[PDB]
Amino acid sequence: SNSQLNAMAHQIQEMFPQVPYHLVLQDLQLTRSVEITTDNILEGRIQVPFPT
Amino acid sequence: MQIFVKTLTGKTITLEVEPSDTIENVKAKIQDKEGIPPDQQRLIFAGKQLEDGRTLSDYNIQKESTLHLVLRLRGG
Amino acid sequence: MQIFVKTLTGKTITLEVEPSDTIENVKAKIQDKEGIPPDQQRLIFAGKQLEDGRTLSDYNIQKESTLHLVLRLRGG
Repeated sequence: SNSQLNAMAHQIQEMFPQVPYHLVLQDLQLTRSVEITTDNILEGRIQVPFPT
Repeated sequence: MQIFVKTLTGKTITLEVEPSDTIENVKAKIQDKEGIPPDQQRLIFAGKQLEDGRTLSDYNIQKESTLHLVLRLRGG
Repeated sequence: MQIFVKTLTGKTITLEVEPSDTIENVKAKIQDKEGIPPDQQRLIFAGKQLEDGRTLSDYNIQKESTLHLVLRLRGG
């Protein structure tokens, strides 16, 4: 439905005001848990916005 | 001074801390409040993590500053 | 809570479950719909093999979570 996935990503976006929302919504479909997404963001799961 | 610790659940925890307070001590307070082990407590500020061996003054944390508490796990 | 179980064919089934529900019951729910034997129903959640005698809360499965359904053929 993407009703909960989007909602969860919205919260994460407030925790990390430097990550692309379109990417957060992507990981939410692979992890399906804020406890993993947000943590893995620091680990290097999601590609950070690099000047390219 | 008062700080606002936000969780991934949408909870806003108000904690009493001072410039001389330690990041590790702050996490300990949260452990007593919510019951989250320090291992699962990742304090992020403006997108960067705070080192335990630092104070609030080291990051120029002023009054009413919002702290981002990133939840985590290593189970699977 | 509603979960999304994806089959090897790409098919996705939405099931109504709760943390207090068991993995075995989930198989029975899928068996009632698709008609697949629980013995051939190998449910995997992000790499975690779900045991029949286990509760959904034991794997910390949330809402809108995707589960993998692998079919087993030729075996006892």
